[PDB]
Amino acid sequence: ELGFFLETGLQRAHVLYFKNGNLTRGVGRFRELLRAVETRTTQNLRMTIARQLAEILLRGMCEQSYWNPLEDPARVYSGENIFCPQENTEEALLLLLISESMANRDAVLSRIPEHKSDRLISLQSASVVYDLLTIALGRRGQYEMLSECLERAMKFAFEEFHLWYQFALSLMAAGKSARAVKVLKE
Amino acid sequence: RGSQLHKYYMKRRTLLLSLLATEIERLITWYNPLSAPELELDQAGENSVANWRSKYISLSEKQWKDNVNLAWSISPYLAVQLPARFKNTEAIGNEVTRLVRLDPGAVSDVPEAIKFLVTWHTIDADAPELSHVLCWAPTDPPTGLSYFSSMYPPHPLTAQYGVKVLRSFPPDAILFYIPQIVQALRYDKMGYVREYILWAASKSQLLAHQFIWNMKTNIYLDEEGHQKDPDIGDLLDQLVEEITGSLSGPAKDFYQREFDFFNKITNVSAIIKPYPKGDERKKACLSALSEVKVQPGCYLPSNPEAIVLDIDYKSGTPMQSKAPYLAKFKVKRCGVSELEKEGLRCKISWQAAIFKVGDDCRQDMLALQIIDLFKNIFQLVGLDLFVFPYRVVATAPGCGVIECIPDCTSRDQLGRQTDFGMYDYFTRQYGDESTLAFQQARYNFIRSMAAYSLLLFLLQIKDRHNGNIMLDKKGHIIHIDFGFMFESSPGGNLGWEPDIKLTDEMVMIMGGKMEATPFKWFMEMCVRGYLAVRPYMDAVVSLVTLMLDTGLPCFRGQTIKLLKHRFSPNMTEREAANFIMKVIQSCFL
Repeated sequence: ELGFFLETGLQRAHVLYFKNGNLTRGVGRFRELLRAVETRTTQNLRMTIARQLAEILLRGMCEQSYWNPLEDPARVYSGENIFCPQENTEEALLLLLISESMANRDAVLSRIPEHKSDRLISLQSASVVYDLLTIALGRRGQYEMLSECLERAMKFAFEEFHLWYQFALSLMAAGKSARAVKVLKE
Repeated sequence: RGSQLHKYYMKRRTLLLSLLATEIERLITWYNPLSAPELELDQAGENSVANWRSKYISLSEKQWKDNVNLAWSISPYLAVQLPARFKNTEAIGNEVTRLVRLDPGAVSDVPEAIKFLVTWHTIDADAPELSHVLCWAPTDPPTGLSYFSSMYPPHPLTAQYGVKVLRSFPPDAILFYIPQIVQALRYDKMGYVREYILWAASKSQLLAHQFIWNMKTNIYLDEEGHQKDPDIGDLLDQLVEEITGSLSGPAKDFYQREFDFFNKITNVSAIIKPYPKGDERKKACLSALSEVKVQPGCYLPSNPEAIVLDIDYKSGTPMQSKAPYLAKFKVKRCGVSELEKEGLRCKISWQAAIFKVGDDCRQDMLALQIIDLFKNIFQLVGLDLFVFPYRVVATAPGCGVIECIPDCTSRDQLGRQTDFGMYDYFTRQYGDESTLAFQQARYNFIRSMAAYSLLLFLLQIKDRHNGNIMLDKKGHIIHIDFGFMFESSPGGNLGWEPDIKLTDEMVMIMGGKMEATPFKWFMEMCVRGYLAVRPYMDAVVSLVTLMLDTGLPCFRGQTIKLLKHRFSPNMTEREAANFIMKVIQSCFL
């Protein structure tokens, strides 16, 4: 139940690859990592790599610098009904959506009986993932689903200025007025 | 297209006619409680109204939801207020709930509209979406506290709203509802209530003293105390050890002085027990009282709005019984905020206090809270009902302090002295029935008796003998010793005792004949009071529900159903008047 040697010996490999600059090898390794069958015990690490991909796939290439994984620039999931990625925004939104959906169920519900560290870590992770989602989605001029996502995330915020302010700004930009005024007053 | 406008007017005409008929019926019912054949109005209008009511009361489930849709199309406020005008059909509530769920942003009036959205499901606990209650205006404290009981499953949004509504009131209001807050910790799977308690204790001062005094007693279960409850005993110990020590400076000195003075004045009862009955006990009690000195800044726990001035060193008088006694103090009344500010720097009457050791003092708190709520309702309505809510505070397991009403005069002592009816006593005291003083005394007696009888019927209080009723100098009658209520009944639930105690002497006080005018005044007063107190069922239900797990002997499981049934929530005003008149008349002879 203690993964101590595999994690370092596998992660520092692509860390050094990024340090040297072998971007193609690293992104191909990530692509073949994501193709593995999901494991319930590894979900947490999945989060990491997924978010890491969302960090690199938006700031390291352009449209003409994209290539299909079947060519150079046991059981594997396949089929024809699968959603083949087309553009960077498509797969980025898909990864962010699945990450948010899987992270909502893992929330600590702000237990706060006597300890605070776990809730702080959960809040930081939620904040960073929602910030990534809103920066990814706001560029296209699509606001209402952003308002919906902030409404979904509203569960965590109790005395946080950042989340309330973001939700109010998104609601006011969407078009609604009364709710925007009420959240502005709050 | 004339047909469109024609039907557009016809529907509104029909709805307006129905509403006017209902309002006129309610007003004429309120006019005279009894039938009163002498009083009469236009016959044709009454007949037409009755015919229209009969015509409209036969509507099926259909052609009535469309009425709700039309009312919503007119104005959402009218649709929300529609179920208040009672219609004996459950489709109205379902349609209103569906409409308000479809668009919750159209309404922001909290006292009625919140309950149509808060309970998406009563106990099912599903579908966590579209619930945004972080914008509704604050409501009454009982409504917020209802979310922490067993009525609703826990949910973060409801708890957050409850904390928010609880954190928008002056300290005295929170001081009124202290026991419910501490009892809410049992179902508090979360820690929001604990954080609110810590914040409130840090903010004010007297709230902390009330909190510690209440929580000291509740840790144990028995009267003497040898078995801590396995549920929240450890949590109570942790909270009490956490709250103390945090305070420092003048507040710490004030707390230490107050607690030391209370311990010094309390230990006398324990000290006096070994000495047997006799003058030796009385003189020892006097010496012990003389030993204690007066410390400036102290205040009586039962009366947190006064500052004690001095103690009388000759008023000690233990009573029969367990070693209780009676004490007399000279006190000054200042207030609450001024007292709070003056306690950190250093209209005068006398008060009497009774200290009881070894008996529970928790049911009386519920009884007096309900009495105070009824008094507030009656005062707001504008009627004339007299009730005296004497105060009492329990401080230690089995230990409590009870206020004494000024000029105490027990009925049992007067009966022993006279061995005759109270009518002769009143005639001797005031004179013949033709004088004005007798009339005023009779009016006050009727005022007190009507309210007390209504309360006694409503709360189902048993064991009311001649030794419990208290008579004042003016003529009002006051009840005491509310130990038995709801289900508890001395003698083995024989049940031959009537709901309302009416002897022959009290009847002949009112003239002795059912056709006498004072009896009619009493009847109409009771009917009006019962009709006025009805629309506040939910608050009392929540208050009595929140404390079901204290394990008091009175509770037996079926109290809630009977209490809700006794209010008759599916009844019209005239039927309610008929019911109350019938139940009152059935208890006579």
